[PDB]
Amino acid sequence: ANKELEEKNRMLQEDPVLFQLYKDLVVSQVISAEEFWANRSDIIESIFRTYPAVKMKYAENVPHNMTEKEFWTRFFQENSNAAIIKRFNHHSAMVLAAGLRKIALNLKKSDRYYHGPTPITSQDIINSFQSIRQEMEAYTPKLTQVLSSSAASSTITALSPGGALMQGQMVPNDIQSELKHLYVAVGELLRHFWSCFPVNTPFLEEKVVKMKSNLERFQVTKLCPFQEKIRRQYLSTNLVSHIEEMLQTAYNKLHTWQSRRLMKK
Amino acid sequence: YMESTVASWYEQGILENIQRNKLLFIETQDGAETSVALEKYQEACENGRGAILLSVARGKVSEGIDFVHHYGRAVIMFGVPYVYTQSRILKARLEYLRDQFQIRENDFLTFDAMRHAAQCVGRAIRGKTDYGLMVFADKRFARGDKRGKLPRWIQEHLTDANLNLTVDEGVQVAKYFLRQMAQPF
Amino acid sequence: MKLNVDGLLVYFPYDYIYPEQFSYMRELKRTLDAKGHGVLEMPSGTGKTVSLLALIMAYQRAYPLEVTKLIYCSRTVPEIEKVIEELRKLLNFYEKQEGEKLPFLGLAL
Amino acid sequence: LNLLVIVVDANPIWWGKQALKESQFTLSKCIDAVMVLGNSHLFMNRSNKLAVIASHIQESRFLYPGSKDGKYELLTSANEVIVEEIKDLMTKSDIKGQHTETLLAGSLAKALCYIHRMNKEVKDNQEMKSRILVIKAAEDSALQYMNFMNVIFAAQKQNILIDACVLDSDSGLLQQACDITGGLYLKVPQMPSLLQYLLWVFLPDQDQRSQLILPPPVHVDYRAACFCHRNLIEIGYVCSVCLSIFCNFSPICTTCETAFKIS
Amino acid sequence: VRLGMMRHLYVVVDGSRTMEDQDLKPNRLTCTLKLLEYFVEEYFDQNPISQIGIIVTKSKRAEKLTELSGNPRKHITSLKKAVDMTCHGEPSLYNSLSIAMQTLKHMPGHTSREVLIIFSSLTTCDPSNIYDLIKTLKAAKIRVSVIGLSAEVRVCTVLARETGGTYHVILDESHYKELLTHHVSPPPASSSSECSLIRMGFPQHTIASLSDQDAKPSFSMAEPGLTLGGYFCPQCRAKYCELPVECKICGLTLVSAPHLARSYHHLFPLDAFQEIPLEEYNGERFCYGCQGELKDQHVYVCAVCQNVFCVDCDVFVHDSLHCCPGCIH
Ligand SMILES: [Zn+2]
Ligand SMILES: [Zn+2]
Ligand SMILES: [Zn+2]
Ligand SMILES: [Zn+2]
Ligand SMILES: [Zn+2]
Repeated sequence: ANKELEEKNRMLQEDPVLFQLYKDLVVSQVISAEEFWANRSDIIESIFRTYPAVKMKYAENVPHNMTEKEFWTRFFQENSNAAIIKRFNHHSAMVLAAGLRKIALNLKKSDRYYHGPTPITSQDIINSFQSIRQEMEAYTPKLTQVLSSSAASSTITALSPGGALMQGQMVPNDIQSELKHLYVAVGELLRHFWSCFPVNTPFLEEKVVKMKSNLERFQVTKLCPFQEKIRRQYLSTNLVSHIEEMLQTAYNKLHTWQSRRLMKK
Repeated sequence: YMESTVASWYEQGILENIQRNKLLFIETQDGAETSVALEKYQEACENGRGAILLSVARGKVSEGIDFVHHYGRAVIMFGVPYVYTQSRILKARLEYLRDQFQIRENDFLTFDAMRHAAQCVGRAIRGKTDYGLMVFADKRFARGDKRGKLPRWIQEHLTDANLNLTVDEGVQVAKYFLRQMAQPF
Repeated sequence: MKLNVDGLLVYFPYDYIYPEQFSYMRELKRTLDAKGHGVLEMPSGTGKTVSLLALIMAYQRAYPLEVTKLIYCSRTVPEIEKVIEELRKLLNFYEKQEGEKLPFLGLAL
Repeated sequence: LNLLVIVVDANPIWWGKQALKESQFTLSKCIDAVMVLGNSHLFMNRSNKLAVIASHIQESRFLYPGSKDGKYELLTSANEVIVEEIKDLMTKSDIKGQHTETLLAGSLAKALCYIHRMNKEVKDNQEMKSRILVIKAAEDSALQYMNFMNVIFAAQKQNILIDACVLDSDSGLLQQACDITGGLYLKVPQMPSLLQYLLWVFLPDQDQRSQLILPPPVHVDYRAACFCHRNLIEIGYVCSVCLSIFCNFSPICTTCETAFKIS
Repeated sequence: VRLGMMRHLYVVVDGSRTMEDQDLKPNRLTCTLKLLEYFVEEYFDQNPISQIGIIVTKSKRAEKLTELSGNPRKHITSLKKAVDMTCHGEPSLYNSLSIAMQTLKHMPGHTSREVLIIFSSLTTCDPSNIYDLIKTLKAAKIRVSVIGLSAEVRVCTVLARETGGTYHVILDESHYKELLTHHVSPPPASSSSECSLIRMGFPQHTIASLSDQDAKPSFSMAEPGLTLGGYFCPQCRAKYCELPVECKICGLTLVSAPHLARSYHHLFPLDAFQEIPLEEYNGERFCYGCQGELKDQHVYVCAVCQNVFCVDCDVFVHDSLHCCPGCIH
């Protein structure tokens, strides 16, 4: 069955971003689209599941020279007294059948938390203690001692934007959407490329897919710089270099892990 | 009487709403259907669907069955259980008791009703201290004679405050009591 | 759980008994001592069986000649099965307490 | 209204080192500047209230629960009480060579619970916007990180702003602390001119802080390190019990003793 | 007692008809959502590494209102949107638990998978028997702790006790607050629970290097404008607006040191202070904690520092600060 074709038809226009990115991976003819998907009323229904007799009657009386309104009409249509009780018993039983398908912790080192990840003679204490004890025999010098005009003016100049302690562009708009779309594409493909990269996966069938994805990295990064070139030759302003870091770091991880694999071998 | 009430509820929309809220099962004279219905009722109780089992006080099912925790949580009694006043066997049984041992006919009749009601309503307290409420939808039980003939353990718990609650008031107090019993000891 | 009943000492398998159980046991012992037929009512569907059986067994041990045997009748066989289960549990508890088998027989027809 | 709390780090070791150095700045002038700041805070409005806490190696003590010079009676009482209590505390103090690092987490905890008590007692009609103007004066202690982080998170939940005013040293823990709760962080390099910094940067309350230009916040280095040699690490291997940042993958983390299963 | 610091929790809300009944002072659904907003915010504030997910079940169908995420604001917005939900239909425990199981099946073993079903309508119409699903839940070690409303449901009682969770029924709104606040805290790890090391990444806030030289412009990663500076990743190298967040590429949790430090108080619970009403030779009128006179005949003291704390001081210390001020010294 063409289940893949049916799913592609379903998502062709319902979701714009998914199909946009999937098509983009083919617009420049980067790779085959197989890997894309390889890696990644109520009343009538209730009666249908409730009454098997109604199911059989529907199968035998499928619309043929008749009308669904007439079929609806056929639905509602001491001997009768006991029939009602029997009908409730059977109907509740049918509904129920349809719903019934066939360590105390101990530690040895706690001061490590007291000094967490945050990083970092005797007569001196005596001298400082006595000196500070004798320091404050006089109090309330506020009248002049606390502040002076020259120091205050220096402080205000420092607080000025050009002073110390106080150091002090949305021009492009349409480029924003293009950058967002490119970032989404990079994320989409990096997701699969990094899906199993951190895990060692020392198996043949597991490593085959990482090798294929690593080649796909080369093949996608082949086309990325061409769009980069198109965008660059406009004004030579507001450089977009963050995208380069992702590609270069992915390449560095790829090559370093390749060297590590060779060393392990 | 059960069939007549069920038929009236079916003609009205009350029965359909009850069916929506919870599953409904009914008792019949034939033992096979009774057993099948009760077997499905137990599974309904185990599951979250729930079940409302309509039965007759004199029915053999009422005496044979025993209701425990999460089984027959709320016991509803629709009408005082009285045998038909036409069965001539009870006429001999009753007038002979009046003639000998000196028991009033009404006294023995009310005793036969209260004993049967206690039999069919005392199951929910089987054991293990499993909560449950017994609601009697009949103003006759509010009469002093019925209360006096009621078993002591039920009657002493019963109080005048809740003796003749309206339908809505009874529902509210039942909800509150179920809240209280839900929490652990 | 050995209860120092007024008449005698009676063993009991479960840990605790409600005051209504004390009242039941004392009234039942009064009836047995009087050796006269009587009637009594207890609410609980279960628990009454164990209390009654324990009191009857203790009374039999104290005065074996007074009571030849116990004839305990129940409405239905499915119900009497639960009674025989309770009696089996009580006998196991008493046998563990005594440390050995005793000439006691119990059966259902 | 506003409830201000000044947590002064009056560490005798460091302030007496300044006294021995005979530098221009002194603990007396620091206390006077803090006093002036509190007086101005209450001067702002009648409903406003203030409190003061000192910080010593042993413990931390509150410095605050006619018109002889023609003075406002309430501020006169504040001046007298703070002067007397600070002199008493500085004059009387035991010596313990083992413990010399200044204590700040306990003082901040006292401030937080004091603010909670005042918030409970005050009438519900008036809303209180409390603040803690921490004034550090010495290097922090490594062993206090955990408790200080607890109190900082409690302050974040309770909506109190920790305005740090470190001087002579940049405490990474304290800057991290104020960053979490959004309090301002000012590092005054001119100690003599400290009070001008208070009457501008710190004095304005949270109500008017947004609608005012103040020095930009300093970048915070949220570093992580393994429990072995104490060094920056970008990737941490924590477990589900210790929640401890470690060096490298190990069969079992020492602080856990759990029976980790390989895979 | 071993505690699972990292837990993926699903708050299953039922859009049943019974929620329409205004048993509480406001509408039942509105009250539950309003308080669940506070529950979500407090849960994130008391367990940053953990993440939450909301499944709304109505008309016999369960829909994921919000997938697993580390951002409380998004879930809060989802709650506010759901406040206006129609609230018609019947819930399905099988459907809701199956959706939760499908999402939680691929979750890492080390993290504790938990579900809190806020059950309102006692009925449970499900396509398949839930007793069978109970076996799969036990196999998958997904803790399920139901909170019933106005009903002691038997199927949910057995669900909770068999799966290891706890069952409760709302006595009133105040007790509802207490129940959810209690469920906020991490549950103790039982024998079935297992612990394993989890890879973690610690990013550093970065800005323009020097006067916007060699800048790193970027918009966001899950209408974001250009950002001069922000957080980054050791491996993604993709700008992140806020932390903590799971990597969109690596699959590794990015979280800073304070977020981890926020959970140490769980490992270090504070021992309850004995309450002595009498003064007991406590001549200090001022309470040490708050330096205020003790206006009530109550005092609290530790077993180490032996200090004095009033009612408010002790309550606050054991509730929020989670550490004794004087006893820190
Ligand atoms: Zn290391
Ligand atoms: Zn560990
Ligand atoms: Zn990443
Ligand atoms: Zn206090
Ligand atoms: Zn203490």
